[PDB]
Order: sequence, then C-alpha cells, then structure tokens
Amino acid sequence: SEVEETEIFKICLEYWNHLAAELYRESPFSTFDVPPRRQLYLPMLFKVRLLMVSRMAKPEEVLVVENDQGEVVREFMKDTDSINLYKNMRETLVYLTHLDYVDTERIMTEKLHNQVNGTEWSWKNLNTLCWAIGSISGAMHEEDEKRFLVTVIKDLLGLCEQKRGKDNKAIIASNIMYIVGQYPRFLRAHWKFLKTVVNKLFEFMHETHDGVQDMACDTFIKIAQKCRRHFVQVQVGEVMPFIDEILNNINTIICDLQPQQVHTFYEAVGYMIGAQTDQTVQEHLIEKYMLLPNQVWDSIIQQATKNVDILKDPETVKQLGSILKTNVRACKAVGHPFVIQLGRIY
Amino acid sequence: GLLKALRSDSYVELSQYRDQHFRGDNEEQEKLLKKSCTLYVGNLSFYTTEEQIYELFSKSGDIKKIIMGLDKMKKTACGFCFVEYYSRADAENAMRYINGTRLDDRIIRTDWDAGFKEGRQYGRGRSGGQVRDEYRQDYDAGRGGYGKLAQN
Amino acid sequence: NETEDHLESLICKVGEKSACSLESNLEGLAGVLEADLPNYKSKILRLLCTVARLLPEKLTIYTTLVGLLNARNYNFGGEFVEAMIRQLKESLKANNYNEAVYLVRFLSDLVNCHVIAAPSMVAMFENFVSVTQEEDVPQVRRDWYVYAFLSSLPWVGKELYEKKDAEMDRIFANTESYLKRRQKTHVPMLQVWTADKPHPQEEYLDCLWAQIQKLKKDRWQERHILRPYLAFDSILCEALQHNLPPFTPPPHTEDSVYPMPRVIFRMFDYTDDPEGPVMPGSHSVERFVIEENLHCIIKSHWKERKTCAAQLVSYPGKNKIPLNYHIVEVIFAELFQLPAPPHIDVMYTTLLIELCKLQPGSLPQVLAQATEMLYMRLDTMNTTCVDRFINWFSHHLSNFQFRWSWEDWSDCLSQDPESPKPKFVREVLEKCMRLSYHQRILDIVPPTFSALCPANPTCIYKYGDESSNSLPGHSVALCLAVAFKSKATNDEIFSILKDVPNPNSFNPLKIEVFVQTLLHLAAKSFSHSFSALAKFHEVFKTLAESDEGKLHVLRVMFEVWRNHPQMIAVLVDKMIRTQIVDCAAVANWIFSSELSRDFTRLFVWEILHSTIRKMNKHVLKIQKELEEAKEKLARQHKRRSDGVLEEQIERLQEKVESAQSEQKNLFLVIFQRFIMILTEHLVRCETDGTSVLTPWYKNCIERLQQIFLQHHQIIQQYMVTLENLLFTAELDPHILAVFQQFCALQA
Amino acid sequence: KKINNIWGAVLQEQNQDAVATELGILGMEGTIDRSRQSETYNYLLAKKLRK
Ligand SMILES: *O[C@H]1[C@@H](O)[C@H](n2cnc3c(N)ncnc32)O[C@@H]1COP(=O)(O)OP(=O)(O)OP(=O)(O)OC[C@H]1O[C@@H](n2c[n+](C)c3c(=O)[nH]c(N)nc32)[C@H](O)[C@@H]1O
Repeated sequence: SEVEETEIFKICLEYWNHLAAELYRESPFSTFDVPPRRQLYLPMLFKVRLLMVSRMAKPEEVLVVENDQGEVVREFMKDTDSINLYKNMRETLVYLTHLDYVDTERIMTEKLHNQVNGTEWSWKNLNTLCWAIGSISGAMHEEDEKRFLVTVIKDLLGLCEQKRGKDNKAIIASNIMYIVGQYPRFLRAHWKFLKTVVNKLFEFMHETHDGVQDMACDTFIKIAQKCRRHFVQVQVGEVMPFIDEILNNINTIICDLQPQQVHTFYEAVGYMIGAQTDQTVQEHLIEKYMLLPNQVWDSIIQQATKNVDILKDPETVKQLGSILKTNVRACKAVGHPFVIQLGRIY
Repeated sequence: GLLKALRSDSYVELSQYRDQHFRGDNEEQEKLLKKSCTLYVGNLSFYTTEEQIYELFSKSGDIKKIIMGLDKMKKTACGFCFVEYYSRADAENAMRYINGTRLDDRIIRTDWDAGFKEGRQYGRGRSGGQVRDEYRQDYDAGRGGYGKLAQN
Repeated sequence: NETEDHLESLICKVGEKSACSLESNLEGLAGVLEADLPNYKSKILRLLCTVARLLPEKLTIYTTLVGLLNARNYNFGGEFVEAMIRQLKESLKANNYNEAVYLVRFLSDLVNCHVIAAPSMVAMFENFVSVTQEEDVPQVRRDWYVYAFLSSLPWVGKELYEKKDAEMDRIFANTESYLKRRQKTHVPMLQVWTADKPHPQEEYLDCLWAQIQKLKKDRWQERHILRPYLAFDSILCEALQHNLPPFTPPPHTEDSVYPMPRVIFRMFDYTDDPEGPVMPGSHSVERFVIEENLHCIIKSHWKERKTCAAQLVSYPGKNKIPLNYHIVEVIFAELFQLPAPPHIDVMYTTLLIELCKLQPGSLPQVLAQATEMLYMRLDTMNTTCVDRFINWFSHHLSNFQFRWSWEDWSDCLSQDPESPKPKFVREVLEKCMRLSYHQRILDIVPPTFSALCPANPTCIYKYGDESSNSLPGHSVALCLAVAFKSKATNDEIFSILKDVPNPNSFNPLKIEVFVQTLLHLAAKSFSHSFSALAKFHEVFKTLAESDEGKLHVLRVMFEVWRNHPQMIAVLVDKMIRTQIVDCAAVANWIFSSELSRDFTRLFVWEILHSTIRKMNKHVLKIQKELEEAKEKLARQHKRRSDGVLEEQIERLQEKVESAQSEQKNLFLVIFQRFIMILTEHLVRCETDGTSVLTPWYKNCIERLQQIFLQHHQIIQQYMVTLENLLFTAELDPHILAVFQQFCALQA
Repeated sequence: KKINNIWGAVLQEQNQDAVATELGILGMEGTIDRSRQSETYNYLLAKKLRK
C-alpha cells in the first residue's frame, strides 16, 4: 500500500474496503465483548487508518475547458477514476472510524501536531490531512464531532498565525474553509460561527491572490446549499435575517469578483432565497435579488428600442450574455418561484 | 535573599498602550502609570451599568470613583470606563484577578491609567465612540452592531 | 554580576519538567556548582538557603542536591548546615515560624541525604518537645514546637526510628502526654462545619498526631513523597555526615507572636471518586503531604493565576492520586479558612476558573460535585464561610452564563425561609442580580423558584401618590422637589425648609422630607446620588449635626431605598466618607428596631464590616502620617547638627489619640449592642421555654464570632476593657463562650 | 452517581465562541498584535480604509 502506483494502490484499497465493510457489517458499534473478526484484526486496523489518512485522494477534480464559443469555464468532473478513488478511500476511512473514533481522532491530532511543529510541514501534507479530516464528516456523534472540530480549527488558526508569507496563509485559510464547508451540521449548530465563516468568505471575495476568490465562492455556495434554511429565518441576536443583509450589500461584495464567480455567488444566494416558505416574502426577496441585473437589462432594452443597431455592439452582447447567465443560475437555484423574474423579461 | 521567579508580577506590568493625548513625554507617562491607582476597563457591553462595574470591582477593594465612558456626540455609554481605587494594592488586585474575566458575558480588559482628566471619558473615534468600534468589521450586538466605518 | 544571576537561574530551574530525567539534571547542576564553588561559594550557600526557605514544595529536590555537593565537599556541607542553623535562629527571632518549619523540614530531609547525623536531629527534636515542659508560656508556643517536630516526620521518621528507637519512643511519649492535656477551646470558633458527619473538622494537631500514629503502624512507610536521593544511594553512602550544634530554642519574650491554631478542612473521601485512583484517607500522611505541597504551590504563585494553575495541575507525586479532587479541596480549604483566607477571596474564584479552563474534561464536573456537596452541608456551615460560599458561587455563575441545575435544590422550596438552604439560595440570587439585572435572574431560575428571587430595586417615595396629601410636609416636599429641579442652591433649600413645622435643633420631619426628596430625585444612578450628596453637603451637615440627626438620616435613607441593598451600602459608605454620619451612628442603626427584619441579611453585615474597615484604614493612615513626620523631623535634626514642627507633631499625636478613641468606641458599641440583643433573646427563650438554638440566634452568635475573628489583632488591644466591662463572668455563658474562644485563639 | 456537566457544556460553548472570535480576525496580509486581548481589532485594515 506504500507503493506510489495508482493501480497497485487501487487493488490494495479494494481489499481494504472489503475488509472494512465486512468488519462494519459484523458489528457497526464502536469499542460488550469485541466481535471475533474485529478482535483478530485489531492489531493492524490502526495501521489501515494511518494509511487512509496519509494518502487521502483529492476530493474533487476541477478542469478549465474552452467552450464552443471560446468561453473559458471551470467545470467539476462527476464520476472519474480519481473521484472513485477518493470515494473508496472515504468509505474505508468512514468504516474504520465507525469501528472506533478515538483512534482516528488520535491519528488526525498527531498529523496536525506534526504540521504545527514543522517536522512534517508542507502544502501537500496539509492538504491531504484536511481532505482526510473532511472525508469523515458525519462518521462520529455530534458532540464528539463538535469537540474534535473545535480543536482542529483552533490548531489550524494558530498555525496560520504562526506561519509567514502570503502563500502559506492562503493555503492554510483555504484548508480551514474547506474543512468548515465539509461540516454543515457544525455550522448549523452554532450561528455565530456560521456568520463569521460567511463574513470571512465575503472578505476573501475581495482577495486578489490567485485561487482565493474561487475557493471563497465554492465554499460559499456549499454552505448556502447545506445551510440554506439558516439565512432566511431570524437568528437570535439578529434584527433581520442574514439574506436581507447580504442582498443590501450585494453590490459591495461582488465588486471584485469575476463574472463566473459572480454567477456562482448569485446561484448561492438563490439557494438561500429558495428556502423561504412564505410566498409574499419570497417574491419580495426575488424582486430585490435580481435588481442589479435587471437595471442593466432595462437599460439595454431601452437602448435597443431607441436604436436596434445597439444590439450589434459587442459590449452590449457581452452584457446580455452575462445577464442571461446570471438569470440561468438564479433560476436553477430558486426553481419554480423564479417564474416572476422570467415573466418580467420573457 | 529573594528569588526572581517568585517575584514575577506579569499581570501588573505596563501594557503597550500609551495615551497619545497625554501632555508629557513617555518617561513621565510611565512614571505616572507605575504609581497610579486608576484602571481603564474596556470591552464592556453598551448596556453595562455603573452598578455592575461597582459590584464586580469592589471584590478587589474599596472603589473611590467610577467614570463611565460616553459617546462624544451622543453622550451615551460606549463600552469603557475608569475605576479609581483608594490604594494601589486594590488596583493591583483588580489587574491580577478581575482582568480577563466576564462581565455581562464579555471578557473585559483592564489596563493601568496615568490618571483621569476632564474629557477623557469620551470616545476618540470620529463617530464619537471608541476608535475600535469604528475600526472593527465584525458584528457585536452588545456594542451596537457593525463598525461605524462599515455600517452593514 | 551576570554569573550570580546565571547561578540563581540554574538553581531555580532544577525540578521543573524537562527532557532529561531529574537525576541527570541534579547531577549536572551539582557538578556545575562544584566547578564554580571556589569563587561563588558564599553566593551558592545563600541561594541554597533561600530556596530551602522559599520553595518547600521542592524540598526533596534540593536536599538531595546538597547531599551531592556534600559528597564532593565536606566543608561545604558543614558550612551549609551552619548557615541553615543561623537562618533558623534568625527566623525564630523574627517570628517567621512558617519559614522556620520549612527550614526544620529541610534539615530533617538532609538527615536522609547523609548530610546530618541522626543523633543530632534526635537531640534537636528532644529540645523541641521539651519546649512543651516550660511553664507560664502560651499554649501556641508549645503547639508550634510540637507541630514542627511532627510535621517533619513524614520525611525523616524512618531514619530517626531505625537509628534511635528508645530516644524516639521517649519523645513520642512526651508529645502524647502533652497533647492529652491540651486546651481545645478555640476549636468551635474555627470549625467550618459543626456536624461530625460525614467529615469531622478536626484540630490540626490531633489530625497530625493521628496521621503520624498511622505512619508508625505502617513501619514508617509512606507511598507519596518523592525521594530522588534514593537513586544516588551509592554516592550518598560514602558521604560523611555532620553534627548539628546543640539547638536552644529562643526563650518566650513579651514581643513574641506565634501562629494561630488551625482546624483541618475535610469534605472529600474516596467514595467521591470511585473510578479514579483511590484517594488517601483523612488520617493518612499522604493526605497531609499532598495538602501541604498544594498550599505551598498556591503560596508561591498566588500573583500569577495561570502559572499557579499550571503548577497545580502538573503537581508530581510518587503514585497516582485523584489530583482534581485534592486541588478543589485545597482551594476551598483556603477560601473557607478561619479567621481569614491566606489571600484575597477573588483570587480563588479566578484560579478556579483558570483550572476549569486548563482541564475542561474533568475539573468542571468535580467543581459541580463539590458545589452540590457544599450546598447539602449548609445546615451546620459557619456564617462567615456561608458568606464566602455565596460570594464565590455568585461570581462563578456570573462567569458561566448563570447556568446551574436549580432543580436539584428544589428541597429548599419546602423549607422555612430562614433555613440555611433557602436563605443561601436567596442570597445567591441577590448577588447574581447585583452582577446583572432583575429580569435575567427571574429568567434563569425555574418558575417554582420565583418566590426566592430578589425584589425589583425600585425607589420608594413618600410624596409621590395622590393619597399622601394629608402626610405632614407634603407641600414642603413638593416645594423642595421644585427647588431641586430648578437647581436651587443651599440658601434656597434652607429657606424652603424653614417652614417645616417642628413637632417640639433636630427636626425629624425636616430631615425626612429633605432626604426623601433628594434621594428620589437622584434615584437614576449611583453617580447621581453621589453628586447630590456632594452638592448639598452643607445642608446635610447643618441638619444632621447631632447623633439623633444622623440616626434619623440613616433611617430615612433606608426607608427610601429599602429594596436596593447595594444602593444602601454605597450611600452609607459615601456618607461616612464625607462625614454626614459617623461609624457609631451606623453601628447603632444596624441594631435599630427598623432593621430587625433585615438583621440576618448579608448586606447589613457587609455595611458594618465596611464601616469597621474604613475606621481601621483611617487610624492606620493617621499613624503612618505621624511616623513619617517624626522621621522627617529626626532627619532634619540630624542634618542640622522646629517649634512649628513640634506643634505639628503634637497636633498629629492628639489626632492619633482621637482616632484610636473613636475606633475603640466603635468596637465597644458594637459589642454592647450584640450583648444586649443576645441577652434579650436568651432571657425571652428561657421565660417562654423555647430552644435557644434558632436560625436568628445562630446568625447573631456567628456574626459576633465573625466580628471577633476579622479584627482580632485590633481587638487584642482592648482586652482589659472587654474583660472588665463588657464580657464579665456575670454574663450568660452563651455569650461569654465567644469571648473565651477568642481569648484562647492566641493563648 | 450522575455527572453534572452543566459548567462543562458552558465551557465548551465559550471555547467555541472564542474560536469563532479568533476566526473572525483571521487574515492573510500581515500579523496583528494581540497585546489588547479581548479588545483586539484590525487596526491595519482600518488604516488602509482611512487612507
Ligand atoms: O491608530 C489608532 C489605532 O488603530 C491604533 N492601534 C490600535 N490597536 C493598536 C495596537 N494594537 N498596536 C498599535 N496601535 C494600535 O492606535 C491608534 C489609537 O487607537 P486606540 O488607542 O484604540 O484609541 P484611543 O484609546 O486613542 O481612543 P478611545 O479608545 O476612543 O479613547 C477613549 C478613552 O479611553 C481611553 N483608553 C482607551 N484605551 C484602549 C485605553 C487603554 O488601552 N488604556 C488606557 N489607560 N486608556 C485607554 C482613551 O485614552 C480615552 O481615555
């Protein structure tokens, strides 16, 4: 399993997955008398856990593709060989954690300690450790998960403070955002942490360092999808729901984002909006939500009515394409209640 | 003889804060701080009454005076105060044991004060509150909300 | 002298957690000291003496070091023994008996390190126990010498008994004979609990004797003390021993002050931690050593709460113990120690918070268990300790979002309101409201506890309603309100008040209307009330210029602010400070029939103790000023080698005499009123055939005891007056018992 | 015997709040002094904005 070969590791991981699944099926409970087979295999289950944590595969694949018209687009691959590898590793590690979570937590804590003290410090090792931490989301009880995640986030913040340089800080911050975005239950439980995370993402959205804006938008859309219901209701200590706060300052949040990042932000906000059960409040939110695209749309329509030749101006066509992309993303996020917006421009 | 280790008093040492409006050099301000009986208390909720401060800080000794910090324009509480004791020992005890504890569920901070003067109870921020309040970007329900420079 | 600082740092560094083992660090330090010995010999001796005196917790770590040095240099060991004996003599001369016991323990341990011959130590302890045979000396002297003998046994007892068995048996017989005839009058005054179950609060010497007897039964074998020198048994066997010169204890002089007797705080037993390591028993030397070391650690790092907590959690022991329980018990023993805690009370609250933060997994749960145990044992708890418990618990809840399992205390709802449990709950809720607002306290507790919640701190005005039109002075009260609202000066207020009808130089109605109006109009905040008092200082002085005037001012102020005890306290303090009233007036008001219903409440005694503290501080300040003036005059006379200076000194001396007279009169008045009320209650109970022991009687007698305990040093000066005039043999035995216990405290 | 974890739960919540506060002042440009403890605020960003 230590060989740096993808196919050999895939065979070994197939065996490890089979073993973990069999042991879990025998008895899913954690550390009554230990099951016979688990008793036989106990001496090396921690070695398997260490292997899983030390060689975790990248959770997602991102590809830059040129469209038919020449548009450069970032796309997520759905079901490839590498994604399947990550899924198998995650399933194995989840089974092992279900067998006992103390050992997995100990291994993760040791890896994080070695990252902090500098003995095993590197971007690759930190990324692998954070992927391993994220993969086991939901495998442990809520209280143990909360304690473990609080400790991990505190240690990661300390590491970010201690490390010097823009690149190291960016890597550590991206890792923290990835970890918090992988534990929606944690954010749902604590409103202050969720609001702090979202405000940090908005702050990062103005960061021009390469990859920070994309990471912020991806984390924001992930949190919005998973914790949509917490942006429309009124939270303790708040005067208005967070959706109104975001919509009021939407112009200042996306002033630095690129058009694709703006489309992602609009999709996330639409996911948040779609959770509003009340019809009237939802309609008002939708109207307030498309205001910025609608202003440009109306200006372009009036210009065209005055003179259709404006539709031959390349800049007007780019603006129309951007507006329609925003509308498509908003429709995807919102769903049926988006009809009104469509009815406004159809 | 005495042991240096047993003499450690890190909790009553001068902080890095120096009042920029003090009419004197750094040496004079440090000299006044070294023998001061007054403590600046910060990170208070805007709804913290002077009675609660009295109750909390009377645990360290007898309180001589409490001067609540106020908005320069609005003249309302802006989350800080000054507590002057009768003796330096009580101020030292407050710095040792009241510093870093909770008042209205907020970790309050105590610092040595070179001495109260008229007009020092007003915030020095542009909006009339404390400079930190206008310079902070987080949300604080106990301190009004977002920073005055941000304001949502 | 960077070399001296480096040597001091090296000596103080040993014993702290480090990568290398303790033995390796000790050997390296001994080698370095030997290498640098010829030059900095005196500095090294002084540093070793200092650490022996000031770091008892590391006792065995340093004795071993000396032994190693003694192995390489006989002369150095002899000189160190001589220096230690000289330091012990100085400490005994200076009345520093705690440092003396630390030095005695250090020498006893040095006996184990083959630095001191056992016969010399046995002779020294024979002298220590012979001190008990003296005549016409106070029992505290004999008690301390016996305690210094016994408390060193955990370290050197095996060696002393295996070397000199007959001498040790003789010394033990003498000690037992002395202990059998000791006086135990001070015990009830110093007991946190008077209930024998589940943990008797035993006298410290009796507890030490029982522990030493248990150690003797167990072949002088103990399983807690760390003994690093054993690892150097080969090296220390070849070292030559020294003989202590015959030690003569200093004779008892008139100006000799001895430590007060103690009672051992005990609340935990092994059954309280069934899952962890077995807790040493109450009568085990391991418990004594653990508590002593933890107390010493707290004493060494009291200023730094974080360092103190780190030292407490990392406390090393030979065998695993339930360390969290021991730490909690030691902290609560210090907090509840009578007469007074070793340090300020808030320090203990902050230290407990730091410990909870450092060990969040286990320490908070142990603290909650300890709080529940303390609550369940409130029936016999001492009132002083109950007040400390209330203050700590309210301050702690203030730091933990006021979260508590109030339902577990539901029994307090079914008891008489004056019972210790409902009374404790009410006081805790009042103190919590003092740190918050009324609505928060109403919210946090269950609805079934609503009856025990504090009342709204709202002012009461006699001239606010319409039905008061018939009340005397109503028109004058309205005129005064208008005048105050219009910023009327002192002359206008006097002119307005001149129309008040006198019922008969002291007008009760005039004071009533003025005080009520002024307090009602300034009821917004404490600062407003202080400003109002300062502005109308002349009116207050002119009106309440007599004793009856001051009493009526206090009565009216209480009537206005009956529902805001904190306001009453601050107002009384400010009035005393600005001289509106005097300590005698406050003392008389405390015992007045108007405060009879609030007599047992905490704020009354808080006010009384604040007044006494203010009087003491005033006397101390005046004495310090006189001493400074005398020193300045002496310095001026010496430099020159005056009449105005002599007159100033005379005026200061008579001011000192007046302040002392006022302090003595205050204490005399307090004692007189206490005796009067207690005698009245006792006579009534005897006449009606009622049990003397009632909640009111318990509170009153324990408050008299608290008065004696808090200011025992000052009250000692008035011993002749108290014995001759107030606490006479004719007094009822119940009251006289408190005075007898106070006398026995230092006799 | 049951264990009373009320203060343990409160302390866990307070630790979570402290971690959230630490995350709030998280940055990627420079180091912010912690000499003011609970009164710490981003003064470098404030200076940048004021300019
Ligand atoms: O540039 C400003 C501020 O951003 C900068 N600053 C802020 N934080 C730091 C740190 N950590 N290191 C270096 N520089 C920093 O300093 C400039 C002034 O900011 P600040 O000192 O926070 O404001 P200031 O204290 O001058 O105004 P304000 O707080 O409104 O004063 C009102 C009143 O309170 C007294 N006071 C405030 N503070 C924070 C005090 C303190 O820490 N200690 C004492 N004794 N008094 C304090 C003010 O002096 C006034 O009396």
